Amino acid sequence: MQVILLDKVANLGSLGDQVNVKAGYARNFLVPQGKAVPATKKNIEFFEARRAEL
Amino acid sequence: SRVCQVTGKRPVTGNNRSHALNATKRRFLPNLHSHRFWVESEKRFVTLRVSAKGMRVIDKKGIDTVLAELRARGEKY
RNA sequence: GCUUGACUGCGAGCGUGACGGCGCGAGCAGGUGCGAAAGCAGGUCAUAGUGAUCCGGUGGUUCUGAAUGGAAGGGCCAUC
RNA sequence: UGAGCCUUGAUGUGUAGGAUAGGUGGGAGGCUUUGAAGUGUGGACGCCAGUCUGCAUGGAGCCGACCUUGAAAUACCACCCUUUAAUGUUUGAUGUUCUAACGUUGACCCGUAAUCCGGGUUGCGGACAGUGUCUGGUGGGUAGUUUGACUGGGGCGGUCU
RNA sequence: GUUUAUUAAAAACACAGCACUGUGCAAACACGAAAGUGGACGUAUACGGUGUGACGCCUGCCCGGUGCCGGAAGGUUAAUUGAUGGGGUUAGCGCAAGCGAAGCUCUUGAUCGAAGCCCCGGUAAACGGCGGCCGUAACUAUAACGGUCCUAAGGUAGCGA
RNA sequence: UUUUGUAUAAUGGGUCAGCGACUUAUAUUCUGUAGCAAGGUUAACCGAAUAGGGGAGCCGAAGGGAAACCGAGUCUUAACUGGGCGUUAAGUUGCAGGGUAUAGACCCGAAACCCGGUGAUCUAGCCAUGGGCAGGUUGAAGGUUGGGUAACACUAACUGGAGGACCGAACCGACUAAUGUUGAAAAAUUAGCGGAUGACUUGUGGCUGGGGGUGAAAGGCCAAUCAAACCGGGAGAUAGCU
RNA sequence: AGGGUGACAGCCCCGUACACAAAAAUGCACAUGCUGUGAGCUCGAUGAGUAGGGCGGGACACGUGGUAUCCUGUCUGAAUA
RNA sequence: UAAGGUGAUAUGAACCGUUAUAACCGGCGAUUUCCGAAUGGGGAAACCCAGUGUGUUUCGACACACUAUCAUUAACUGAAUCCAUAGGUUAAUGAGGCGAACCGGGGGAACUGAAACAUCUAAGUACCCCGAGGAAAAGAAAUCAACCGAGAUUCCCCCAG
Repeated sequence: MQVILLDKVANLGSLGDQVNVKAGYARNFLVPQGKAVPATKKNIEFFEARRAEL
Repeated sequence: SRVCQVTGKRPVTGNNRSHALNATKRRFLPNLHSHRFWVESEKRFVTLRVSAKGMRVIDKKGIDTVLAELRARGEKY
């Protein structure tokens, strides 16, 4: 779903963009194995500050 | 028991209404599945026998929010 | 030969049925057909040719319209 | 790679006719020296009519009511249609890969002086299997029931308006 | 041997054997909503269902019907997908008769759509079936034989009051 | 009593005494009685408690029409010489009774369905652990030796003791016949008869439960029974039947 | 009121109306103390896998019927005075 | 409160007591064997068998005390796997069972009625199961009303068959 990436994962990733992917690829691979974070409307404002400040 | 641990979905009974509307008793079983959830807070795989609809409830609320509610009503995970 | 009375709304009175119902019926109102006219015609010489009801379909009618204005549905009449 | 979708470019033989004219719009000039017409080939479309275009020769132009056509310019620019091609997004009967769900009545380790169960590691399957919901076929396995009446007893035959 | 305790002890049931079908193990199957157990702590020389009932000679013909196993070009067809068209409501327009946008809603159900059926080929130690009408050998009768009946095919062996 | 019809040899009763069957509640209609009267009457409730208070509401004096609506007229139709239905009669509330409706509904009584419990001390199968099978026969395989053969085969004694083997007690089973039939016994006695080293029999204990069990299969068995056990409950099931 | 006393008792007895009584335990009332709880004003904030919908049912007198509302086994999914 | 009394069938025996220590009635306590939620382990209920701590002019045996399970809280420890968790131990507090109706919730019939019978009715009744109280449940409007308003829930009587 609306998950935001953090890693060099293959061609849907650009070090973090909101994509439209299925929920099966969301959980257990992106929801924690690393490499991403769920977007439960709290991380879309927290990691947005990580984009601007860094 | 076939009970959804999160949303509390328990099986209910109904009728098999055919073309002649003859009533025959049966039951409605939930789409229950045993899914393994990793939490970022406690660093542990949490296994939960939940419904397929209940997995979507976890997706909006968060696994830390769901397991906080199971601690309140005395559920064991 | 000429035509549509196998008319519409009615119907005094009567026959026959336990009942549901069925059958006959002059005449009146409206508008017609035939005849020059008096008149006759609401199917066929008569007696069999039929399916009660529930449920719907079609056409017509603001009759109803669960706040109001419509509408849906229902009823009425015609009909399957 | 098939299909929808969004840009970008090809793309239009009624006929007289400078001539394989898409329609509405802006439009008397844009383009060329940020190096042009017109010849010479390769590839290619195709009603072999002709057009498009890379490379290259080339070394200074091509147009517009121009008179005609029912309707004027490949002078140029716009939203597009017909046809057609290539990238880019979305969605799909078969084949492969990945592991991270899931499966493990495989090994191994621990709770644990435990053939249960639970956790971990690893091998192998794998988004199948299996289950739930919905749905078609099958279904006396099982359950609820019907299977008419007069009648010289009943059944049979026959009858019911 | 077993069986209708308490009217039927058998020609019945069982039986080793035989054949078909199911089944590669987390077996099929069965009890179980499920877990689990049985099968089995067994692995096709095994297990389950069914049929027949030692042994001896053997078990013919027929795949249409009814079942099952397949092969599939097409037809039809469920959930789902919701393409078109119609209706209701009314902003606005028409001095009126009426028409009618968007929105929402009702109704209609093209396409996508697997098994099954239609279709074709097998299977009878599957359920079954192995004839109806005629003609023909001394008198009848019978039919070795020969036609018809388009129903898939018309009693082989042995036996027979 | 039931019948067209019973002394009827159709049914019921040995007798005696006690007990025992058309009720009750709420509605509705009618009759009688009583009150008031174009009005009658309250229910819940209040209460110095059946009063008193409470008129919420019901019924009736107006109906016709599907209805809007109209109205002593209305409806039908374009309109009726008319017609369908009404107007011109006083009802209402108590009480008792005759009926109906719903409840078990005059009483007695089914065979059965369903639910919840209880039973495998009987019987059926199975598991676990023990016990019993007197006696008399038949003499397989194998072992051994001899004859015989080129060598096997074959055969002869001895030895061996195989068997859902035979005869037959205890034990188990119950085929024929009699007695017994208000028995000694809700299936036995007596005399014959079958099995009896097994697919045996039995003690002890456990497991399998009602649409289920078990079943060498009779639709048998499952506490003197089984085409669905027993007990309790729905339940006073229902009964057009006696 | 009633019951008993040798047959039917106002005046025989137990009682009755009435007047009283609790050391100890205990129910219920207020009065009051203590330990926790929390007032009022002002400024905000307004309950999301939820409402709804596809489907399968059930409950509302109301059997899917033109059928609203309520509940949910399944799938999907908002708006923000 | 008392001059009588030692419950009754049911006498007798033996005394007690008569002005406050007979008996009788009431309040508060003590003892309260064994079984039963039964709770130290078990068991065919009213029986058997331990662990630890404590007491002996006889420190054998007996007497005394305590030790069930679950959940919560807290402390101490503790794997695979380093930290961590799973797990283990101890302590504190609470629950267990019975009991006639009534309540709430989860499951849920059939006879019968329809003169048969499947929709339906019987009926969410009978029964089962969980949980709780003296009541429970419900309860302060995303409710009705209809352009006037009313203002939670529950019960009764009407509306009304």
